[PDB]
Amino acid sequence: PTHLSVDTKFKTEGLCVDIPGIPKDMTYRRLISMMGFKMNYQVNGYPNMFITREEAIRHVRAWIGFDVEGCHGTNLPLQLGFSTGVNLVAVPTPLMYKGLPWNVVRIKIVQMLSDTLKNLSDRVVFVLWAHGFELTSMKYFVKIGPERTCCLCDRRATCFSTASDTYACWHHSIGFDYVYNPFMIDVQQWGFTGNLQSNHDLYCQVHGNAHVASCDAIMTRCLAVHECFVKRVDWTIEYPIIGDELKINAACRKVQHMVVKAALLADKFPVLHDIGNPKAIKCVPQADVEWKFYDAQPCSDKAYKIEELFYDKFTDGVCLFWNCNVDRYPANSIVCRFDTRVLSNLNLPGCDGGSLYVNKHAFHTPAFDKSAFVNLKQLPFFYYSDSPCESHGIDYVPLKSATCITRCNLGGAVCRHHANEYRLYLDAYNMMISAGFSLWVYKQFDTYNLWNTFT
Ligand SMILES: Cc1ccsc1C(=O)O
Ligand SMILES: Cc1ccsc1C(=O)O
Ligand SMILES: [Zn+2]
Ligand SMILES: [Zn+2]
Ligand SMILES: [Zn+2]
Repeated sequence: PTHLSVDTKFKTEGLCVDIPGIPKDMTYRRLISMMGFKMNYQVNGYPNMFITREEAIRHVRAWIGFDVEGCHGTNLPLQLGFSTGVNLVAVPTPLMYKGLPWNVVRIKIVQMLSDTLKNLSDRVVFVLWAHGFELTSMKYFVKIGPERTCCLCDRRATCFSTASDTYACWHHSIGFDYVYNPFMIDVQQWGFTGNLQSNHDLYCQVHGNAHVASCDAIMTRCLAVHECFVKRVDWTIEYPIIGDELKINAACRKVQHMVVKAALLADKFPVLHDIGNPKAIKCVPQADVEWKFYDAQPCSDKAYKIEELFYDKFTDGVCLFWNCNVDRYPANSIVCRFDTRVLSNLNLPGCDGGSLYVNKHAFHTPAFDKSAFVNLKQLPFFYYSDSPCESHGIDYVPLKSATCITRCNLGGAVCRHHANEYRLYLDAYNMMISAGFSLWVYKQFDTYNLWNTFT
């Protein structure tokens, strides 16, 4: 129960149009052999090219939808489509490229996967909705063997060069022509009734079938993301650090304490309705306010209807919606909403305009909808501190800022402690906003109300 067994049966019904006469009884072992690969009982870390649905989830940062549409079978040319939007045409002699022989097409393939995956994964997983031509064309750009390391580093090998006879990871594969030891998963194996467009369109309106190979590769990875993260949710799976994860989360916790602390001092609300995560703590532990919690897990499909969340006196005080994505927020709210459109290593394309935000855990977030914040306004940057002006020791330059709400800045000149803490909070703030998060507050929020908290 560790890897997908080669002796597992492979349903070949979806392959019998490109491959007429294919035996109904087939195993992964006979399929791989039929594809043109000799897996000579190698106990060297590569037991099967194909992988389980569970292993594919653990390696979602590696998912690349792959589809091959035979333009005219080694007699006819092939359109090679990928979920990166790329379409390469191979000749046997929405970026649509002209016909070229396999020996140049394979070099282009290694460049695209290396540039796409170098910052997200140690491997590639080809997400397939197999009809025959994609598995048979793999021998033209893929080499398999024992697990290896890069010739320039310690990472596992993902590419191979016939010119130099050496192996490399995604970072050092410049000039490499083969894809070494890739992984793959056929979505049609998961038990679907109907074609890719019928099944995909049941959940996604954002990807259209333009009848190009890349459009199918995109609908495939989309349907695979839906089945594993939108409808099935497993927040037990941990994901490795691949970027600023630790700083982004520490920033979110610092921002949350600051934003909520200031809203309670500015408008002195008597009750705070904490709507969201059931494992949440008071972000402002010393706060005078009556803190009441309401459990709601992160919605991965559609955004929560604010009516189905409330139907008890939510109009009294303020409502804290920290990463709790509702359809239209009440006027009396403090909100942090992840913006799914953000470009980052943590954010992977999602289903129906949503995104798969992978930071320790995979959170498929619904599409960012600007109309959710009609009764709110964008919360502006501000740094508030009521702590004493005590240094306790980096080199200084006098800080001048209107948004340093401190006793020292009220007094006229900001102390070194609040200047250091202001720039540290500005860095945590900018870190969080760039990671894709967006802050919104009730229209009455005015930081001018915080100057009177030191009197
Ligand atoms: C406010 C309240 C009280 C009992 S269930 C509920 C809800 O919001 O679902
Ligand atoms: C392991 C891991 C990955 C992202 S956050 C994190 C942690 O230790 O908090
Ligand atoms: Zn390397
Ligand atoms: Zn889609
Ligand atoms: Zn000060």
